[PDB]
Amino acid sequence: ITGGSSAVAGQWPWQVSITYEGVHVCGGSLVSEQWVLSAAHCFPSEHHKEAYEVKLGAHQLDSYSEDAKVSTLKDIIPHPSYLQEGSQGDIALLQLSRPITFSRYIRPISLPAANASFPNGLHCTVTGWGHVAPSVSLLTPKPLQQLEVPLISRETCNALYNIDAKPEEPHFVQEDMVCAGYVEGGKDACQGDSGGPLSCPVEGLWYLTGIVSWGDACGARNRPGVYTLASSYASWIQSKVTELQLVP
Ligand SMILES: [Cl-]
Ligand SMILES: [Cl-]
Repeated sequence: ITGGSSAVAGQWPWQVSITYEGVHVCGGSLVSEQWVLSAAHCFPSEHHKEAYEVKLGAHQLDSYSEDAKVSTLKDIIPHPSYLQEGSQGDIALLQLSRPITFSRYIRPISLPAANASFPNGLHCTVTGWGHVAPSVSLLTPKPLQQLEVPLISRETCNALYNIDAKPEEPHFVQEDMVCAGYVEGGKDACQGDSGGPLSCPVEGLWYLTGIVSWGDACGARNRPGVYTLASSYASWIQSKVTELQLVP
């Protein structure tokens, strides 16, 4: 996250770190005792499931915390519609090897209904442990970063992405996507933040409005972060979670 601030410990208790071979690659969101939502682009099919970990209840990644917990994965389920980079369906369900126990530091985020609408301009928050500036990693001990971002329609977002666009870097905000951020530079998600939550405040609660789909723009002008709408996958998520629910 560039142009944001350090969160306080436990402020975003659904935020997880996803590692591959011990290295943080993406964010994710805890949504139940055994499920994490992240982005499909974070999980190429050639990668081995057993090489991933999920770190929950963390604030400073490099600091020891008795409140943090680390898990492996039993399954990685990208949405079947996801094809190449940039395609619709950039969302994945990650099944933890064992269910975790909720705590004040480890809590699920509420999922929006299929028909839940979040209005243009709503001030949501994106969080993550990604770069704090282009090509510049968050320094040890790596406190979780947060940034307030107003929602931007996919239509406005597409027109912005077309300003000084390059054929070598194609972008299209799909029908299952929304944007959030600023027309001017300096405040957005960066490499390492993708897969993480866009958390929106509605009627006293917080909802997982979006999952960072394209978050590598890192504060470039006319490049607000692109997010997969969780509402577009409410039906699929409920189907998977219900069929695969564990014994209590
Ligand atoms: Cl569950
Ligand atoms: Cl459009």
